[PDB]
Amino acid sequence: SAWRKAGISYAAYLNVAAQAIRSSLKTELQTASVLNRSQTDAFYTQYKNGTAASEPTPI
Amino acid sequence: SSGLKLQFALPHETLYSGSEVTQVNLPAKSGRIGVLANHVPTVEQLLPGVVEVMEGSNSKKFFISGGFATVQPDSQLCVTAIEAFPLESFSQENIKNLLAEAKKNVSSSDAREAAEAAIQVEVLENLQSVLK
Amino acid sequence: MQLVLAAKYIGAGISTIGLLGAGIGIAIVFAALINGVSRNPSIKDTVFPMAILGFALSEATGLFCLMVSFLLLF
Amino acid sequence: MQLVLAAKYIGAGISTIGLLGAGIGIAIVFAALINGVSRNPSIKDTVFPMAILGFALSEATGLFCLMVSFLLLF
Amino acid sequence: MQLVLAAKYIGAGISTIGLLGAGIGIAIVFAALINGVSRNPSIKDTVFPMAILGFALSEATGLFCLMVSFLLLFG
Amino acid sequence: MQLVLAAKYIGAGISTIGLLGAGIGIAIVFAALINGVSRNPSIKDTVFPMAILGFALSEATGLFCLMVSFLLLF
Amino acid sequence: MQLVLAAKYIGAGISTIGLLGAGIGIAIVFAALINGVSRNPSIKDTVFPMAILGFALSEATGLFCLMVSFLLLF
Amino acid sequence: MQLVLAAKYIGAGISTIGLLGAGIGIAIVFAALINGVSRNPSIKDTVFPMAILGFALSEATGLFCLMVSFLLLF
Amino acid sequence: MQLVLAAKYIGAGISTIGLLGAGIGIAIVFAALINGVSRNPSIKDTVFPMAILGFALSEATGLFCLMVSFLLLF
Amino acid sequence: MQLVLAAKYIGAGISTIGLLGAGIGIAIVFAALINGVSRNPSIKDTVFPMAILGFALSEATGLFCLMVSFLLLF
Amino acid sequence: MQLVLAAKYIGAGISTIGLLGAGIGIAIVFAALINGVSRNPSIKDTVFPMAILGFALSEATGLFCLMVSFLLLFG
Amino acid sequence: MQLVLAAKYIGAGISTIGLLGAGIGIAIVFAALINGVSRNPSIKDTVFPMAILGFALSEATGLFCLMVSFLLLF
Amino acid sequence: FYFMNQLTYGFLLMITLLILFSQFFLPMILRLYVSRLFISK
Amino acid sequence: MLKRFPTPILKVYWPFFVAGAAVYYGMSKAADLSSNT
Amino acid sequence: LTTFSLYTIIVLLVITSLYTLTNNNNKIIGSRWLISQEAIYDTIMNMTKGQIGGKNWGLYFPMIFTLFMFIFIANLISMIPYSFALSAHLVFIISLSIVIWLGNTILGLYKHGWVFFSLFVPAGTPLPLVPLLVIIETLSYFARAISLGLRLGSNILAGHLLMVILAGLTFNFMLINLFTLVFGFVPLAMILAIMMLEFAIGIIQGYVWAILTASYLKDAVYLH
Repeated sequence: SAWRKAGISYAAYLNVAAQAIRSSLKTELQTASVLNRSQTDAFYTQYKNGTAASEPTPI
Repeated sequence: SSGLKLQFALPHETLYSGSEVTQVNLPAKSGRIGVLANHVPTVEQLLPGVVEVMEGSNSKKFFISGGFATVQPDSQLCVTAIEAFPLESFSQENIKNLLAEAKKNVSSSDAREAAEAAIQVEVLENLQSVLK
Repeated sequence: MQLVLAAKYIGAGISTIGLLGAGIGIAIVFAALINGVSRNPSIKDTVFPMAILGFALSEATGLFCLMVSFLLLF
Repeated sequence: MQLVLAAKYIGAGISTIGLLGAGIGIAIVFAALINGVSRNPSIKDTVFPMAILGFALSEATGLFCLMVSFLLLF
Repeated sequence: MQLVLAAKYIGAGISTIGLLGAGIGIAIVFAALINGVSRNPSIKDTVFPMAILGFALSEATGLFCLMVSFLLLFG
Repeated sequence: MQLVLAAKYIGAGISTIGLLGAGIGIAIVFAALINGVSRNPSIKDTVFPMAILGFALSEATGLFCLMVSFLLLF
Repeated sequence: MQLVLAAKYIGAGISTIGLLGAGIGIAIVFAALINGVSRNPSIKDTVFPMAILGFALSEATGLFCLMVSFLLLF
Repeated sequence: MQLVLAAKYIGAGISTIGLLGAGIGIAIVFAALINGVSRNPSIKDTVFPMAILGFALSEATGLFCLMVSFLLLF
Repeated sequence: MQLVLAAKYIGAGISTIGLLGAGIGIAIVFAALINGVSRNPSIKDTVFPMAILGFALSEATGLFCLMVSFLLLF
Repeated sequence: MQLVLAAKYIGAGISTIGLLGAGIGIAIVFAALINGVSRNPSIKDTVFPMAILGFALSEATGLFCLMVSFLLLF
Repeated sequence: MQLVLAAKYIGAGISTIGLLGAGIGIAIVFAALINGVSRNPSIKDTVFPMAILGFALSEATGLFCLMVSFLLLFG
Repeated sequence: MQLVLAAKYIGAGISTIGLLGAGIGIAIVFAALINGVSRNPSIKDTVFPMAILGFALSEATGLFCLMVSFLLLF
Repeated sequence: FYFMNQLTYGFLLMITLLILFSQFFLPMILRLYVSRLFISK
Repeated sequence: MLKRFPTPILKVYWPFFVAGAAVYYGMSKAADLSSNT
Repeated sequence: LTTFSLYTIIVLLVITSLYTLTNNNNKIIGSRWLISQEAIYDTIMNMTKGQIGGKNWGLYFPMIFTLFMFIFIANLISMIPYSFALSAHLVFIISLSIVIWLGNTILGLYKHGWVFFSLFVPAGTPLPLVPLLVIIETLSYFARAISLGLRLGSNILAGHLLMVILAGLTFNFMLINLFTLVFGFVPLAMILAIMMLEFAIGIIQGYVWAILTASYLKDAVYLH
């Protein structure tokens, strides 16, 4: 569908498609690698040098 | 160059690093194009589809999760991928349908999230087409 | 009837021309069908009946012209 | 009177030329419809009714030509 | 008089073929409308009233050819 | 007074033949408008007056053919 | 009958133009075929019978023009 | 004399048929300008004058047809 | 018997208009062929046979029109 | 002399049709020029001249047709 | 004796219009050749002989109608 | 006598229409040339000689039409 | 044929419109421009 | 409101005016030549 | 006082009673009438920059404005079935085109002299191609001037007569049919459509005339 205006960017669209393949992958294919791909614990702070601190926004 | 070489790679592990190929299917935004030898340099977006790697051994298929199909004038086919469809073990109907039904509920949650949800449902239906 | 029959014959001959449009109709309907199916295999099943209806109606128009040309003959 | 009916038949035959428009019009309408439906199946439901309406209007122009030819036949 | 009416008839018949151009014009307008709505579903609401306008203009030209044929017939 | 009037009518018809090009032209200009605005939603205000102007040009072209027809009518 | 025969000949000559449209239509169908197979060589087998059917339907217009011309002549 | 004026009228009418191409031409010129502004909105100012130039040239063709028709008339 | 033979001359001359369609059909099949070969250098071995076959099918209409013109002449 | 001048006028009216082709041709040349310049602003300087010359003598073809019509008139 | 030559001239003149389609078809073949050469400079060796063959073949198609007009004139 | 000259003039006028195809063809040749040089400027040097060659070939077809019209006149 | 009191009168009409526009409402539009310009400052 | 701020009325509009005058001289003689009354 | 002259008096009566006869709020707004012409005034003023701009676009602005006003007003009240619009002759529209061209060249000949002849050769077209281009360019200069005048007047004539011709048909239809209903309102429906077209076309053709006369002014002042 629309991922530029309706979505965010091609990167987000591709990441959602990859998460689609990984999460919908069959049981025997599931391993530690796909768990790490699913795992995401980044925090977006966006340091307020002037202003606009995002305060550890979750990934 | 002699035939075509395919650099099909996945971030967990590369699939092909220039292996000689008899013919490549590249389901793209416009449509799949068969590149097998020489051809012209091209840049193109790989829509989620079955990138079947036809070879003299067998015509093994792979459903891509997305990428870019680009061609170099030296008969080079650089296909960058993320997640493949190994043979047919990738097929799992129940969880695909479960994700499609459970998350189409949030297909109208919030602009960007809603659009990404609809896109993921669409690629799940693409997998269902690959499910056979 | 001399002039009348002459005009009827030439009228049928000139009414024959609607087959041009009927043929172009069928032809580009099939051409677009070919392009679409070659660009997408799955959509072939759902685009085939639409093309069927399209050239069926084009041939119906051609048949209308054929009928009008025929009545000028008999 | 003989020339009157003769040219009446000639005029009907030459008025039937307008069906070329109806034919290649439904042609190009269905070609665009095939292209659009093959582009993405989602738009098919929205695009089909107006394509059918356009077919109806093009063949309505063709039917206008046919009716005027009919007036030059009876 | 007979030849005058005969010429009126054939002139009307030849003038009728403006409906050919009217139909092709409306057809190409609808074809562009189809392509636009397929490529950009959002632009459909912006382009539809314009498409109705263009349809009306082309069919007006064709209908006016029809009235030219009518006035050749009855006048 | 007979043959001259007949040829006047025939010339009027074969000059009314001219509106075909005007209709096809206005329609294709507007079709280009459709495609351009569909690809680029932000260029509508820039391209709409241009396409309307091209419309007026082609319509005045067909109206010129129409006037050439009228001078052989009254 | 003499002028009737002359008009038969001229009307047959007029009616023989439909093969123009038949040939141009079958040729645009073939052009779409070859463009599609150039894009996707795998769809060639699927598009072969549909395109043959489209060719036959397009040439049906030329066949109808032939039978009209034959009726005009004999 | 009467046949001379009759053929003058029919020659003017059949001279009128050369301006459909002028209309189609100015139309496709404006259509290409719409397409180009769609692709390259910035280049519109540079590219516009050639549109009017081509319009003037095709209108010159159409009024050459007019000149033939009018000299055939008066 | 001069009028019937004159009209068959006229009809044979008219029958030679299908050359337009035959030539443009050969043209479009070869044009799409050359475009596909240039864009896909490795598709020639399978497009050339069907390209020639489509050319022959297109030329069928033209040769038939010339044959009927010849039989009208003789 | 009556029929001679009559058919001279008819032939001139038929001959002036070349401006249709001249206009269509110069317009397709302009359309390609605009498309290329919008797609390639840098090419404008080196694509202007032969385009200018080409549509110039494409108009010269219609001018030759107009001159044939002139000699038919005079 | 006059109507026969008159119709010979008429038939030849209405046959001459056949070369129109032949010429435009030759040139559209050539246009696609230009497009293919531009989109693939390395394909010229393969595309030139086939395009020349299509040229000469459409030219023969037009010239046969030209010969028909010539036999209408002088035969 | 005078009828022969009249038909000669009308045949030359009808033959003059043969230049339309030459114009449309030469113009489409330069149109593709413009598009190609706009795509890649490097191709212009290797296409210009054969481009003007095909140009002159279409012009030669048009000149054949004009020469047949002239030998009709003279 | 009849041209005396129309074409010369047409250019006189253009002159009158020229006066009543460029001397009256062009200064009016300009005056509101500069008026609000100095209103800000 | 109607405050008359001077603007070009005749200083630069002379060419079309003298063209009109040159038209006028001859523009009445054309009617005189083709009187047909 | 011919029909042309009395019509011309009616034109100026309407002209003054839109913007000259409001003149009371001492503001830029306060009457939607004022918003109307300044909208048109701004559309042509920015158009004057876009077409004539660079040295003297505002110098020649009023003529394009006055001509656009003249065509605009003459096309507004032209639909009523008894509109004897512009004497049904429209010969002055040709005359306006003739004088506009004739003034255009004198400005060109005054501002360029012999250089005005260099306009026929824009960029290339060498000596073998010089006579062909100067013939096309010079004949074109006559060509679009006469075409501009005839196209506007004829279509106004064409529009006015297609008012009457269709109207007579409606009179025939409403007199013959006894009890049915679909015989006269559909012809009335086309009358409603064909009148909107004639009103519409006059608006744009006035704009087209405004753009065209602007376009020829560029060629006179600027050589290309």
